[PDB]
Amino acid sequence: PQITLWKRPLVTIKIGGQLKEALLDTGADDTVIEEMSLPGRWKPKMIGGIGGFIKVRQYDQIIIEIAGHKAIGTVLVGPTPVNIIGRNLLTQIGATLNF
Amino acid sequence: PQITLWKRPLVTIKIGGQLKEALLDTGADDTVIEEMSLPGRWKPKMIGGIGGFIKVRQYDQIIIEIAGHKAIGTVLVGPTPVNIIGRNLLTQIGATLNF
Ligand SMILES: CCC[C@@]1(CCc2ccccc2)CC(O)=C([C@H](CC)c2cccc(NS(=O)(=O)c3ccc(C(F)(F)F)cn3)c2)C(=O)O1
Ligand SMILES: [Cl-]
Ligand SMILES: [Cl-]
Ligand SMILES: [Cl-]
Ligand code: NA
Repeated sequence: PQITLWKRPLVTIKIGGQLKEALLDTGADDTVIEEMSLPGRWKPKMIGGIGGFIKVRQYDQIIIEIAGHKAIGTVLVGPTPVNIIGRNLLTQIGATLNF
Repeated sequence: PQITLWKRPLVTIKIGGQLKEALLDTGADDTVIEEMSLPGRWKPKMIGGIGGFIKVRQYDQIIIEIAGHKAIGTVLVGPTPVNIIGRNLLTQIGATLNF
């Protein structure tokens, strides 16, 4: 689609068998999801943004469906105030900024 | 332009006659830039990001060039890891997210 930015660019995702709402965020290096269980191994990570840093769990090789488009990559899980799809997965669905 | 997301979407902005680098961030409602002098009065605001909330100074009706496009709108000044152009000015420059 072509998404205008008059409102927050929220889309439905599917991750870990669960349907969720998430924010498409061109400013985020990484994808970070509110607390949930994911299979496989993880390791701890600290990531920074406005407000400072949070500790998250880093799960690699996780498949997510974003607005109908399948991608795989690293997903971080931790106390983010909103689910965020960042550049590591936006590239895989061919997202661009256009003006 | 069409900007892909394999790297951070950094562009040149001009504010107050000074060139700066800023991040185009579709996950940001607002534009927040690092400490600098702006003209006029300011109002208080608190904004949230992934690490919690920060206090900023809100300046309205500020002239700012973004990647060669003119905008005139609200700029928040406060502690921020990078200068962020959010949706309030991305809409002024006609930006959309496409996939
Ligand atoms: C101005 C607030 C912006 C935002 C708002 C989130 C939000 C939305 C709705 C409701 C509540 C909150 C969105 C955003 O991109 C970030 C930052 C980047 C500026 C962010 C988001 C996601 C992950 C990170 N960490 S990171 O390691 O992937 C990373 C670190 C640094 C930068 C850098 F470019 F900003 F420097 C980009 N990415 C940061 C953030 O902290 O909050
Ligand atoms: Cl769960
Ligand atoms: Cl990845
Ligand atoms: Cl504005
Ligand atoms: Na894994």
